[PDB]
Amino acid sequence: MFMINVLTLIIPILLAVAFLTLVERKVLGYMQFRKGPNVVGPYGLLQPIADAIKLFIKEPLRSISMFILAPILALTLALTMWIPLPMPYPLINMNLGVLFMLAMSSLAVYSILWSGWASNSKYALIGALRAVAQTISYEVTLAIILLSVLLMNGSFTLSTLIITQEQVWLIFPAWPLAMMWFISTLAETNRAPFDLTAGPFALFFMAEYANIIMMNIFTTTLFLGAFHNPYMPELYTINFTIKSLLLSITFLWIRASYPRFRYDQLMHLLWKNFLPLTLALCMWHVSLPILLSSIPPQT
Amino acid sequence: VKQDMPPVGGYGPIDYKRNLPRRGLSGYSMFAVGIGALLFGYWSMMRWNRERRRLQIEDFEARIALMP
Repeated sequence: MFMINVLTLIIPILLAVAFLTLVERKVLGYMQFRKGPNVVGPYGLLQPIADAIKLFIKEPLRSISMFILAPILALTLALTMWIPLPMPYPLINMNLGVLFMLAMSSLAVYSILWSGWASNSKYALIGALRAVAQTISYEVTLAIILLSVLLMNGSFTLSTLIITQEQVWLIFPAWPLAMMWFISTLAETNRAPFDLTAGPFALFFMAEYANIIMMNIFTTTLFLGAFHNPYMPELYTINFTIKSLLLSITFLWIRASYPRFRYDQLMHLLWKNFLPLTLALCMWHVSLPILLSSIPPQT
Repeated sequence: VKQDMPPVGGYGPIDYKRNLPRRGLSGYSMFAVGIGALLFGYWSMMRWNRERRRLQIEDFEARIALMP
């Protein structure tokens, strides 16, 4: 039954990412004055399916072992990185899972650098080196902010987190920390306004958008949600899914609106605006439970 | 008669102002309501954590009495 659990996880990742692409394209269309796409079939579903098919039948051409090894790592992260996400009963009860999130984000940085090395000595690989540098400049911020938002939760176990979110949401004790972390999720997804940047393009594209859905599900679990009532977990599943959907639409909706940074403005902004503010909010979150006598039950 | 395209006796004017409402809250009010909801969340957080510690101590006492 355990391989059946694995198949019920990683068969809807294909449908999830493909229908995510139609959802984001339709949503951008209605953000503008566009009905795109609706002509190709009933409300545009066979258009992403058959378009994925056409992308698989492109017949491209060509170091070969490196070109093999990069997108296989990207998509095996995209598969193996929905394991401890506690849609009510998670797949593996990891004692620590958030540090596993950080480690596999670093593996995504490996993937980008291997693709840039496989790109065979190009001004594109210099740009991809810069993209590796900007992507690696974010796991400091994400780990430190994640450390502070678990500090009010005691353990790394994330079931304790779903215990903590019953009374009020955790968005209220840490809202600006959450704001900086959500900007870091925009940062880690390598999309707008944080840009730029051959095949197999379907597998690489799949890796990026499964990484997006992972970051949005983890955002939804980390800060808000509903209550885990046993012997009817589907209620929590539905409410969690609705909130994660609204957050992902908001995520693409913020992508729909602003021009993208300058690279040096991005570094300048990152260090000289997030990084002291992270440290200051984090030391305040350290000294907070000793001044409220509320340290969480680290069991 | 002649049938050109004239304006009929003069038309209405059309504005040329950078019409901006600049609405929303001020600095002090938005700042204070954010910090107020923050402190509300802190108080409820403190209450739930200390009652949770009470129950977790009860769980400790369960494992103590169970052991020998």
